[PDB]
Amino acid sequence: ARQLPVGEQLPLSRLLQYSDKQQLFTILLQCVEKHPDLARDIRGILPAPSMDTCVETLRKLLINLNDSFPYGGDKRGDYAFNRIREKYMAVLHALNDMVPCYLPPYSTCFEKNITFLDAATNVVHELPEFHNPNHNVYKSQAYYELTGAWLVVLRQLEDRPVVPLLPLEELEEHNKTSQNRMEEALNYLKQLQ
Amino acid sequence: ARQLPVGEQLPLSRLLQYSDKQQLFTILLQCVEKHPDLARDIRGILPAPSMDTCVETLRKLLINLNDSFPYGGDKRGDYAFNRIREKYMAVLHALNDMVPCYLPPYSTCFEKNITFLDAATNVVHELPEFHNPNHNVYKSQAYYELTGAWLVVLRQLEDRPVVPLLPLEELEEHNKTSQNRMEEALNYLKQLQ
Repeated sequence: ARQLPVGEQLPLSRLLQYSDKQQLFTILLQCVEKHPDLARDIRGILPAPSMDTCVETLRKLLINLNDSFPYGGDKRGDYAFNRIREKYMAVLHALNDMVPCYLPPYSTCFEKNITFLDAATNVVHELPEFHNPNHNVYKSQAYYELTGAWLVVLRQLEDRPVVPLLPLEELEEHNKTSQNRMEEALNYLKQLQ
Repeated sequence: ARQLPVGEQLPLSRLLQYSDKQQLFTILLQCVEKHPDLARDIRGILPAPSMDTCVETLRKLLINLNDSFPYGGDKRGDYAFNRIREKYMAVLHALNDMVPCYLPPYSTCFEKNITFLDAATNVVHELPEFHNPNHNVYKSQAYYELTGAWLVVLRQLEDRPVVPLLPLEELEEHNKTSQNRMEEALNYLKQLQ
């Protein structure tokens, strides 16, 4: 005669449609935790962003933060900071993510790694200072970490003879803006001459 | 002295940001395949859509298809069908997904299951007929399958005595519109009187 349908829950796919990017993005990570092997699989079918895309990212982030200050209050008071700590931290995390990507073990492309650090530093110059000294440790800590960053790259051009033309001028403008908390790299850079 | 950073690939999360909804949705499914156990986990933290949300879904689908016909051609010719087969099939799949959800094993809520079938049928009345008979097997096949659907529900009110008030009139308008290819349910429905 005839087959009569048997009810059942709806299919996983149909159920995920009612899940948004953050929702899938979020519930996808939990999967990696349960079955860590997923890391390899995902990394392979998903190509990394272009040096430009990454750079473009930070810009939006900091531009995002720059427009987030109070409607018209002292952008250096604590209050102004309270509203920005969030988009502030966003720009920093992204800084901590992308930088190791262009450093010595993982990236041997000297001329390609320095180029990036240049852009990253410029992003840090743009960070916002505050009246409270407690809110400026982030910008200081940045300058420190980056000085350590350029130092790692510069070292990848040590023994390999012939010392190509180095960004002697770049570090100058960088350190100038950074009020000298990048001297360790500048000397090392010049010392490579 | 000082720790010098060690480069590395960027973190999975940072890499997924450059992945869109379809991209995550798509690469998430592949995960379930490799580790089927994920099905249970996901189903639990993700609540199903409200009877209304599902209904709302189909509407958009068919409205989507209704606006997709050629710029001004015979919406019954083959050409017109070629452009719609896609959004056509979309409305059908969704029909095949959501219906089993409201049937006898999975759903015992008689008054809640029929209510849904009502809306689903109405969605099928709205389907587009064509000059070619080959393109109308989908609408026929629908009417058939749904007749089988109401039949399953109606059976869940069989032995359980007291035969509550049944949608005797609803099936009438339904079958009327469907040009009688739903008689098996209509009789059975009336036979339940």
